[PDB]
Amino acid sequence: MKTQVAIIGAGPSGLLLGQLLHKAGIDNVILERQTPDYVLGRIRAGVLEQGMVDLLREAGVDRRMARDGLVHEGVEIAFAGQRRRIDLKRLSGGKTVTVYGQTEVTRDLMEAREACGATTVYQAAEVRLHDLQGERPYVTFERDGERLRLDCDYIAGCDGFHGISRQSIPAERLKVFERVYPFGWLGLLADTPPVSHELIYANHPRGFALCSQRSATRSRYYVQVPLSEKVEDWSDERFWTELKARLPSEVAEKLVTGPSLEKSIAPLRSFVVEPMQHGRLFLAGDAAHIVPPTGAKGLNLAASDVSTLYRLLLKAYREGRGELLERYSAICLRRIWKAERFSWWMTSVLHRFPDTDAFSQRIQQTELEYYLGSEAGLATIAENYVGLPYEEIE
Amino acid sequence: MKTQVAIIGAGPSGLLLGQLLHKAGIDNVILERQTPDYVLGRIRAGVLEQGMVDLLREAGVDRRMARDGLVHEGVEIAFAGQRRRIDLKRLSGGKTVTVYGQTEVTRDLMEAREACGATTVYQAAEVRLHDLQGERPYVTFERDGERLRLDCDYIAGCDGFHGISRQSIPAERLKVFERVYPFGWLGLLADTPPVSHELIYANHPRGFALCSQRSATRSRYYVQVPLSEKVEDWSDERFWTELKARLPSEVAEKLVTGPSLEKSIAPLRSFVVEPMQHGRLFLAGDAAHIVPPTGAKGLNLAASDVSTLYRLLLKAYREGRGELLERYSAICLRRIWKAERFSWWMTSVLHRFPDTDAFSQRIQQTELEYYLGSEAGLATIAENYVGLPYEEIE
Ligand SMILES: Cc1cc2nc3c(=O)[nH]c(=O)nc-3n(C[C@H](O)[C@H](O)[C@H](O)COP(=O)(O)OP(=O)(O)OC[C@H]3O[C@@H](n4cnc5c(N)ncnc54)[C@H](O)[C@@H]3O)c2cc1C
Ligand SMILES: Cc1cc2nc3c(=O)[nH]c(=O)nc-3n(C[C@H](O)[C@H](O)[C@H](O)COP(=O)(O)OP(=O)(O)OC[C@H]3O[C@@H](n4cnc5c(N)ncnc54)[C@H](O)[C@@H]3O)c2cc1C
Repeated sequence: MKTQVAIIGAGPSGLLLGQLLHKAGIDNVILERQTPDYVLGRIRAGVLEQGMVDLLREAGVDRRMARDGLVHEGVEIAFAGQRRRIDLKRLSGGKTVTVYGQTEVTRDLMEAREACGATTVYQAAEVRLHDLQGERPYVTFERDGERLRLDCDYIAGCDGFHGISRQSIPAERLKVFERVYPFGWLGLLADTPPVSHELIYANHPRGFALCSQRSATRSRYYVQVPLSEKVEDWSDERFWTELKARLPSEVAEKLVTGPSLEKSIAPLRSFVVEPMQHGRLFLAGDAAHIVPPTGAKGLNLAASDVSTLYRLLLKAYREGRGELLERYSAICLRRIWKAERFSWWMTSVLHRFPDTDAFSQRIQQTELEYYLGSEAGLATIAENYVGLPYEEIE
Repeated sequence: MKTQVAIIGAGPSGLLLGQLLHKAGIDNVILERQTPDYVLGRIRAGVLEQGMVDLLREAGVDRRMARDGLVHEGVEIAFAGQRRRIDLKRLSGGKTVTVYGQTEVTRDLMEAREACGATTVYQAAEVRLHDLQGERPYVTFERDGERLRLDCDYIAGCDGFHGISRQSIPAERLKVFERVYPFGWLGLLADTPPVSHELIYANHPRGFALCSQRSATRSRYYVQVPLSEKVEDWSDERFWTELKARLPSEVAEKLVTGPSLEKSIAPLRSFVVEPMQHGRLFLAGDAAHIVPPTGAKGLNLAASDVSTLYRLLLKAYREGRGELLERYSAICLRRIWKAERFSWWMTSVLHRFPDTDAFSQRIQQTELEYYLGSEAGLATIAENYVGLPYEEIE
């Protein structure tokens, strides 16, 4: 087989890139290790930045989102028995965020891809990348036992943190920056109405808690738990009891509980690689960087990498300006580092760290008191939360 | 002897409090361990907040300052070979800071006190505090061998970090928060013209550097040095060479060097005690808290403690409202913690820490890039730098 752009991975990144590309007349093939069902089983993200919402519209896949997505103009932060609302819309100069689950976005993209008839090979086993610096790179994979070869001009690694693409770049050409946090997030999805019309991030002495949502009748809650925890040790009831213990009394009082549709523990980590490309290979999304969940930046940074890669590829194909692709990493990294700083900051002010001295606890509290009580402080959170602007290019 | 308010310490705090008090008709006696000459030999502070400038005017000791003080509308931060100016005046809504040395302020207050004829006992040896919870506390000291007793209604501990007042409060009644930094500031005072009309804080790979001033012909420079350093190991020439290596080329190029008038190493530390009072004893200034030099908050927080203590004492004496004094600590601590957070933040983004991993260095750089490039970010620095408002009281 032959194509123009080979895409490794059919998660949000790969699908969004493939859709934008297909629409502009640039053929592309997506190779995915798993089955459609497996991919669709991942809950993950719930909050989308306006930039992501616009990219979905550009890809022509925004019908269901415009109908079912919930637009939020603010978020709350609870600490020391007090709730403080950050008016995102007012403080950011009018931007908002949209709550629409990653499962839904992924479903929307998959349906859109099927209808247009673009190529997607699921269960593509043992993908290998070859001749990354040649003028003609290629991908080999196994489909039901037979090893097939796919020739292409460029390869976009949209295979997530454990993908093959980042591993295919000579380790010496890469610089890695990583921080592992001593805790994880225990999440629970339930078919119960959310306790509030807006999200509530809570810093409590017992640990972090977050009240989120997926729709008017589906909620997503999270509690900070140490890394030693096994999800089998958390019955639905133990979780609700713990959640309630971490929320302000008036919030825990009106919480509608129910059986879990899904429960899982996500460990927190920060990770960035520089550069994000090697030869004809370009990394995007979780393949190039991981941000802790706090602040909802992961899927949102993937979207900007994608927006940037798509536009550079368009220039290369439509305008014969292939030299612009050398700028990919420089452009992406500027936004990646600022979002990493934001997620890192949010995580550090909202969670309870293990070996914390009295001075640090007081500074943590004061950070909250300052940023939440100052108009300039509220504005730094707000502009960061809605998402910093995308870089123009050229 | 008998007085109304006994003040331990004749540094800025004690003198300013005594002056405000004397002027309002509240007798007070100041006891100081050292000689006037010794106190006057301490260089220290150079930057004053507007609140401090106003307090000096209220105390009627602002003639020389209004004449010789330099008003600054901005400060610069240099990092990664780029200088960025923070327009304090524009970004804070019109406030500025005033550069007038602590030595001068102290000299102005001492002269003002002498002229009014208020009591000041220098070389008051081995001061001890007694009956702090009684209705009649007293202070004993030694003057040329004889142990004398001073009776008073209240005692204000303005004796700095190593003073006797904080040590006189039963250790169990106090909560201490402290952070010691793994570096100090090597400062050099010279009769040379400053390299710039505004201060320049510089983050450089070799360590922190700061270009300050005292007048049109007197400069004050600082460089970060490890705690193992002895000032005798730093010749004037070694210092200038090191300073120049840390500044942007265009700044080091026009630097006028010269012999040191004073050289010394100040170790960095954060320290706060809660509460700041015990019975008839009230702590103010360095006796109650220490902030690292970064941000110029030390002498400025002492001024607000003083402003607060003076006004509460006025209420107690003039209005017979002695119960209001129980609010001293609560009022002071609100401002102290926010200033501590600011000094801590400045210190952490401008200095080079010893065991720093790649992720942290990049976050440090990104913190600078974000706050210095965002209007909301610049505003958080600016409003903090000029000094947060004083709490009203009652
Ligand atoms: C608890 C949680 C909450 C989050 N909340 C938010 C939020 O609200 N907002 C937000 O912005 N972000 C959030 N994120 C982050 C977001 O979910 C991720 O950044 C997003 O999944 C990245 O998409 P991706 O396509 O880059 O990678 P992935 O979603 O991981 O998909 C990569 C795909 O590549 C496939 N693949 C892997 N290896 C191979 C291979 N060898 N060959 C072929 N295919 C392969 C995988 O099977 C997978 O389907 C959250 C994440 C978590 C865990
Ligand atoms: C390098 C440096 C730079 C700084 N830069 C700035 C700046 O630009 N702006 C700013 O806001 N702050 C700055 N500070 C902080 C500022 O100098 C201090 O906060 C200030 O000195 C506090 O004054 P004070 O009167 O509370 O205490 P001190 O100045 O320490 O005076 C306390 C007095 O009490 C006396 N005393 C001590 N023990 C006894 C006793 N047992 N009996 C009687 N008397 C006693 C002492 O001799 C001393 O005279 C800086 C400090 C340093 C070290």
